[PDB]
Amino acid sequence: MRILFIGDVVGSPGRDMVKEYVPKLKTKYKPHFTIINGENAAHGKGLTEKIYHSLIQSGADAITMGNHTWDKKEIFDFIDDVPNLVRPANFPEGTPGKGITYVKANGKELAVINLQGRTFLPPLDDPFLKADELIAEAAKRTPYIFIDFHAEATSEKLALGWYTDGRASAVVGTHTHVQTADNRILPKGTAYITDVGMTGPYDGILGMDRETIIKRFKTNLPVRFTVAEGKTTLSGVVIDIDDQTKKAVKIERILINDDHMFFE
Amino acid sequence: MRILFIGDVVGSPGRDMVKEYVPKLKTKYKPHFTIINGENAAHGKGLTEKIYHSLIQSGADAITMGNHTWDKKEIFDFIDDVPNLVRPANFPEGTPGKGITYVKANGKELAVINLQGRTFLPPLDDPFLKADELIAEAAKRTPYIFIDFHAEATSEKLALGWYTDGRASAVVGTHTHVQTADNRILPKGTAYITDVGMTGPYDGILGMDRETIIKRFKTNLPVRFTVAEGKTTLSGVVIDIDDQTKKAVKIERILINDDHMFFE
Amino acid sequence: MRILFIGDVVGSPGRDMVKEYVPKLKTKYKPHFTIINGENAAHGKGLTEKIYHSLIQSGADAITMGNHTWDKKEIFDFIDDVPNLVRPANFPEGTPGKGITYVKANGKELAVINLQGRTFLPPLDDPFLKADELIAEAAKRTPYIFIDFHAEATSEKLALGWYTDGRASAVVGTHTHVQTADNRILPKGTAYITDVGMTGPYDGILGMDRETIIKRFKTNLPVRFTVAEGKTTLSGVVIDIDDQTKKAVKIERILINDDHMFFE
Amino acid sequence: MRILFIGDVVGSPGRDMVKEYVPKLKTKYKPHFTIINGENAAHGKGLTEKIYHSLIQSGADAITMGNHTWDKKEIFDFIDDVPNLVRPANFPEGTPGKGITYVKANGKELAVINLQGRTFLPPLDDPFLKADELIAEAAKRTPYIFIDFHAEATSEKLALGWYTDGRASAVVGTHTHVQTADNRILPKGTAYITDVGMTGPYDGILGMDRETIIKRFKTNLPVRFTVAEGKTTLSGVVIDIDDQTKKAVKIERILINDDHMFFE
Ligand SMILES: [Fe+2]
Ligand SMILES: [Fe+2]
Ligand SMILES: [Fe+2]
Ligand SMILES: [Fe+2]
Ligand SMILES: [Fe+2]
Ligand SMILES: [Fe+2]
Ligand SMILES: [Fe+2]
Ligand SMILES: [Fe+2]
Repeated sequence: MRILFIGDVVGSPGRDMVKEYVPKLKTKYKPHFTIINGENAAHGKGLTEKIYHSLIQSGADAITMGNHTWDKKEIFDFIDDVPNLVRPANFPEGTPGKGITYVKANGKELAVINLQGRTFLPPLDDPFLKADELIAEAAKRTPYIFIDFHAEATSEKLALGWYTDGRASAVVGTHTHVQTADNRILPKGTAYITDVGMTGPYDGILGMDRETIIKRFKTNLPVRFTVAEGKTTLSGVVIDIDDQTKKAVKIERILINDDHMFFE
Repeated sequence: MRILFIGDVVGSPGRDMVKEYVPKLKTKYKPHFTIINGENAAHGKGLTEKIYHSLIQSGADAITMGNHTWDKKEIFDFIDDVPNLVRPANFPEGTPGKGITYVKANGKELAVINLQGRTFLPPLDDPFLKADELIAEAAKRTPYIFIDFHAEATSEKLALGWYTDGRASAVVGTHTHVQTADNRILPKGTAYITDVGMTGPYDGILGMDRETIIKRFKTNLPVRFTVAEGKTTLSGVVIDIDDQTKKAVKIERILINDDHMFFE
Repeated sequence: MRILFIGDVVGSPGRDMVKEYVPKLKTKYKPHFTIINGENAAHGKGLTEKIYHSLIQSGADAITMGNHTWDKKEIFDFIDDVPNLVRPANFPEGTPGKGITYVKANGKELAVINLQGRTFLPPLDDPFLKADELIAEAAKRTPYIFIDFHAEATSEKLALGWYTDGRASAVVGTHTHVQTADNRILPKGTAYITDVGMTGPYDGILGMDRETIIKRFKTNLPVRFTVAEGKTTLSGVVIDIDDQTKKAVKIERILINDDHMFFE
Repeated sequence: MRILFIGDVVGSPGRDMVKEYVPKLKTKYKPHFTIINGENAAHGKGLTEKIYHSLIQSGADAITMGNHTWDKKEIFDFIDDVPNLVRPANFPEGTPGKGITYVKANGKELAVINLQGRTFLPPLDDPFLKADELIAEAAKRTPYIFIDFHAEATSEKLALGWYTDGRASAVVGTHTHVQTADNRILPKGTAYITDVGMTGPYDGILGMDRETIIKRFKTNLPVRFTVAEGKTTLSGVVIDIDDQTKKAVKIERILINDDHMFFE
């Protein structure tokens, strides 16, 4: 089973990048499952109904989210009405939407779990205990189990990866908008990467207009929230899971930008 | 000129990794300057006099530091006796030691500057204005200017890189202990990477014993400070600067571990 | 019934203050229950078995704790074996000790609950849901329910007080080591104060040596952990609950120091 | 010399309390100087020109601010144009407005300084060194020196009070919206209180609608920014400085609400 995962989509530039390159990536890699983190898709934060459908149309089988899930209130109008949208599972009981979805595509089934870290972030429920709960639930239905862990601290991300080794098929990090080079398969067969990175402006600061972000750092004064425009980048991973052993056997990084040309 | 930079050395396993591989890297790449971040070298945090000299002996020309600079109070006894130890320049005026040093090779001086980020970290002086001050001062003396920015937030690291583009020759990030894949040359010629990564245990959590760190996440109870033992890793970069144009022309990542074997 | 509560006891000076004044307060006010927060009692952090017994001897019927509960490791060997010691209830399931205790004394019964806030503190379990859970447990047995909420943020403390109004008999804040002047009875009858304050050195910074604390603020460098010498202070509240209506009818602040002499 | 200081004015209910009670307070105490913190005055955050004038109209001689100074953008067009308005002095050089002002009354001049803490807040310039700089400036012009320190952490507030003892005439804290009971004259003659409290709704959470704040704590979801309806409160202090010794000799707390009726 092959999974293609695309990191945090940031605003229209990210959406444009998805529209162009996900179909090409799908042609190139022929993944059984395609997952996209859309937490910044609506002008940099949150999601609209139109955007959810356009991301699906671009080739996503499921969409994962993060700390900005709720930033556009319109999400409350459609979240329980669409089939393949996941938000962090460790938001308190009673939160709208779901933290796990079972993606049925190309004759297979992948459990897709979204979790959010707590270091440097709001005090949600414990994602470690939540991971245990959802992994055991998922395992009753499918041995293919994928986690998008949206977190800030490298320590917390690596801890979750090691903690779930051999129990989740793959654990990929998102949130920091910078792809890491530590993609590897852990000793018990779980594919792991600390952060997949972002899809959106390449020459902003994490997708945001450079001048505003630098001004905030230098002045401590508030600035307008402004998404960058210009060159674009896409960040993703392709993960292969052995259908017999259920272990991950490969995790390859994808980067497409002026410094990493796309081939084929 | 060519610069070899080695990421956060963690404890004795990190020191062992440096002792073996830094000489081999110098043979392979023949850098004019070698810089090592030693902030975790003394059993996970801080530095001793013997360890400083041992790192120099392994091939370092200068040692940069970070938030753990002062964790072993012995440092106050030797900081005035060692010649090329740099700590974050933005600690308050009156802090022992220095934030910039100059090393010379093949007729050219390299200014080596250490700065520390403030997001998710203590409120030091502003590293942006400090960078301006030190860049201006160094530029009176040499156009070759290297910054090791020890910081947590990707936003802050990228902001500094872009902010100093064309003024610093290279800006590399440290602190998170995970190497990033975003090594690039910015438009005005500054080499940049968000985090070089760490040198030390490969199968801990950021160098720390896995069990202890996972227990702390799950229990919220204190745990003993325990550096991991086992497989090791080294993370670094090799940066080339064109000495005619003063622009960086290449930044290559170095990873040495069981997933990235070293070849002479 | 009447409750006497004494705020965070800090080190030996705090213990000395308790030894001298708690017996005098008990004579003056004749409380049915006396509760003391002991979280800093052992040289500024944690609790030893010897000090637990000493606080009981001085007149405490129950001892509540806080973020420093685990700092003196001997607590792991007595916390499960002594009566009426509680730690914050919202540490994860499996944590040693109890977060609720039932005190029978001077003829009546009181449920004493300890909780810890999460703003500016570690990500424990949600204290709001935990408060619901423990109030419902206590309300199977007794209508008299007291909460010591150990928290940093005024917003979080007030929120819990208002949230539990009419359900808890009294909710008092601890942790910031400064008594607040906002003692009041909330509309549904719950006695409330944002912070009771501390018991210990009066001329330190929250109990700590002034020069060490000031140095840390000015230099960002490490300093010795040192409990302050000199004048001492005690902070507390006395709360009256109507035995028929269950409403609190008075909450009076106690301050004993050079600026607030004690009158027998 | 007598100073009347009014704590954070929150929204229209805060403005209503000021309009009614500041004149009554000025009649009762006959202060030479009246200072109001207006940082939340414009619908809960920031300050408009109209409100600036209305606070002066109500009896203020000088207005101090805090972390919300910049929230109503019109402030950028009047801050440099009106008298006796100050913002935290430790915003970086080049920030609009000023951090110190001199108010004249009778034959006396009062230096009014505003500073902002950094613990749990943005990384501004160090307020300790900034205090040193401004006190030294002020002392050449007048021995009457007042500091409004807008900060979250009790340790930081107390540290500044003690640090400046005998150099500032008075140091009062703001920002946490809860009045503290620790008003005192420090050993070298500086009047001190950790937090003066707020002026605005009494039955909100720090002035905000209770149900919205409780919801945010329980759900971790966004809530609308809503100033609370209902009964109101005013918080202040009255400080006396001996005109011969220049020591503070008294600091009295003011509370006006249903639990503290106003006389005269
Ligand atoms: Fe994102
Ligand atoms: Fe995010
Ligand atoms: Fe490090
Ligand atoms: Fe570090
Ligand atoms: Fe305490
Ligand atoms: Fe505490
Ligand atoms: Fe305020
Ligand atoms: Fe404030």
